[PDB]
Amino acid sequence: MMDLAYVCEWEKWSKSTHCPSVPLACAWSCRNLIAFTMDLRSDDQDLTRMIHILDTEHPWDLHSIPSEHHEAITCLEWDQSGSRLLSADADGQIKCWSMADHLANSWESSVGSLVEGDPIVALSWLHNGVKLALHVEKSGASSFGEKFSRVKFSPSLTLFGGKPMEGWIAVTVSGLVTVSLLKPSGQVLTSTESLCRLRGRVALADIAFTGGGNIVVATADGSSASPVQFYKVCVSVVSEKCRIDTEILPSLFMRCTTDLNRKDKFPAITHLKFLARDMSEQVLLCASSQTSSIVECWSLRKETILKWRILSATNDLDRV
Amino acid sequence: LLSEASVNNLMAKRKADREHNIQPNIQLILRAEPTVTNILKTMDADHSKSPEGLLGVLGHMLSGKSLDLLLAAAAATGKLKSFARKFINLNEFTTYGSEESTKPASVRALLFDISFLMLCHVAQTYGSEVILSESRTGAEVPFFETWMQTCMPEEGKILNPDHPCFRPDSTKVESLVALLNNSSEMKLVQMKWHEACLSISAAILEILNAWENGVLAFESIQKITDNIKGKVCSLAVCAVAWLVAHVRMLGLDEREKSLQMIRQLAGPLFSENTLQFYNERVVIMNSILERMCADVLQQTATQIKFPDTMPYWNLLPPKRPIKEVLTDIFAKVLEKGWVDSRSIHIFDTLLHMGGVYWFCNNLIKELLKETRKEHTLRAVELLYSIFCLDMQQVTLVLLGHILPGLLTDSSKWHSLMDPPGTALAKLAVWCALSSYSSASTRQKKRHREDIEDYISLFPLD
Repeated sequence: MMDLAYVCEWEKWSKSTHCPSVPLACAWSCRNLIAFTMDLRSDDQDLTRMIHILDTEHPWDLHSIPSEHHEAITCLEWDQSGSRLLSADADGQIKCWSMADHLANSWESSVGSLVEGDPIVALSWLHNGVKLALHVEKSGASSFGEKFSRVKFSPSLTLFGGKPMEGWIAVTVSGLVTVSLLKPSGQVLTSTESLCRLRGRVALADIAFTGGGNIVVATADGSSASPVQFYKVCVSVVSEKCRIDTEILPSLFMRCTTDLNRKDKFPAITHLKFLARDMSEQVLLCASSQTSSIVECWSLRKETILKWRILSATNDLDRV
Repeated sequence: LLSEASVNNLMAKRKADREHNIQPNIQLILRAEPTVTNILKTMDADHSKSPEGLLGVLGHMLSGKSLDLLLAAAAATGKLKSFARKFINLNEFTTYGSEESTKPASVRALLFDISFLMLCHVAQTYGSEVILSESRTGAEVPFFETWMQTCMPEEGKILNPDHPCFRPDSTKVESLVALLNNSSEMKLVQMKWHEACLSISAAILEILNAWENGVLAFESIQKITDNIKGKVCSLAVCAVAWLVAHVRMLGLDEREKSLQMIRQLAGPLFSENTLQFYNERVVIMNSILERMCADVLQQTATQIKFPDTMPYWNLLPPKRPIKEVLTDIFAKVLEKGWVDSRSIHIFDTLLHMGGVYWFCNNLIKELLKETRKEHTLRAVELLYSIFCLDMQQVTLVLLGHILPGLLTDSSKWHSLMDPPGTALAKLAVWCALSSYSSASTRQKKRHREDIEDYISLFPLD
């Protein structure tokens, strides 16, 4: 059953106008910490680039962060824990927000990274390899070991023991990718390399792990005439830097255009993502026109060795 | 336009100044153009539908750069559109075919071949829109215009060969892949060129399937690929074309095996099957196959050595960011005092692929280095033409987000001073009036797909 909790609203703060509006994204911690933003355009630019943190018991004493940026934040994500943040935006300008002195209204970020002349189309963290399984069938099991047991996904690139490394990767809007990994020490190792020979516009993308510390990425140019290429990340730190090998996966084309009835409907791609993070065998792909939207799920089940296949669709949709 | 009275004293002074077997192209164009006009007139009637006089004429008029002599004249006079228009219907006539014996049908085959060779360089040099009429009535569509939109992979455009037009049938391509195995064709008296050309695209898919299967003799395949280049090499070009299309979605590790056929398709020439005028036909189709397969040869690092006519193609660095190589050409052109036609194609793929809101942002900050009015005014005058390349868009993006972005903060108008503010104000008023009054095919291509909510950007208060 659905309930509405509350709406907490500032006085003389709403009705943003006289500005091209932007779609917004939101983030949440491992703890009960919502990180959100809003586009305002009220005699300053940082109101669009503003960070609001709301503790879950007192929605009034909000923690305010003036994240100064040259381009507005597009994607907002937390850490897997409640210790690190990311405010994705075009042309780098990404930091690492750590918690300050165990308060409720204090943050800092003295480190980060930046890329010049290249906006970013996808980004993700590294992996930890820790996961359990929930069994609602075992309600009467009367033991925490039965209801909660580890599935033991493979941790990504365990060096100096079983500890997986800490870091993040990103795919830029052009034919270029970047990786930044934090050392066990205070240093950070950053690498950047062209993803293939083809450098081009990428409207949408997504990044997902596989078992063994490798990462499968997706592509979407948006020209509605190109194949949807897929690439693999081969992590290899050759004694000073992480040299990454790239190769092309068996790709897919798009449906609802070979039927020849209507093919220039829904003319630009609007959504391309994996179902869930850390797994790349199930793709949401949605094209939205000025009236409605059409959504498809593609599955990488083996019959080509890596072939995508349709799952389901509802009756009707509006613009998502 | 000029009287001969002022001609004579100018002749005297010109002889005075000049007093202080290499035939130039001046007179060559000068008596080429009557030949261009009368050939353009007589191809309407096809030499009164008598191909022997046409064959003799094309035999005599096949010296060095003979097709270029008419192409340059027709593009210069603007009558290349009629040149493409009329040979479309000539191809409509010659693809179907009538009842003939072996030699008139060979002449009909060469009518299909030569006019194909007379127009592919137009597609690969003067663009694609000069061929297409864009208006054909009824279902009696030309074969060459359906071929026009589906055959050639360009440098900026790749085919999407999953279309049902790419796969018309599957029973006919069995006969295509079976009859190639036997012997020479000896069948072109009535063979329906249009029906064979589209079935070749899947016959070669069957060929590559049998090649990767390995259950066929490879020397038989050598006999096959030397048979298709014997009399009519147009079918060899059709065999190359969809192989080039099928290269693209294959990975780079999966591409070089099919090229063993491709290197066999257009390698050394094949003798003892010359109908007539065969050595030059291979040379003129080599330039077609060079540019048509260029986007594969840049990816697949292989050699086919078809035999320059390669004026403007891919001198860019492969991995360097395009900011610094974009910026530095402008200063060199300014210091030249004139703009180079070499740099026109250099900037073209740049302004194609990056995105114009980025390009304006790069140049606007570089506008703020000047203190000399003439020195910035040269750059503004050059940027007037550079913006006139897409004037319809820079008249809406300069006034749309740039001018609000030139005034929103306080200190940002400290750059708006006596040289650059006046120069930019003149630059805007040159473009505004011209947009009130209201230059490439690529601009027509990139303006098709995009839609934008202008009210969401600007609600008009």
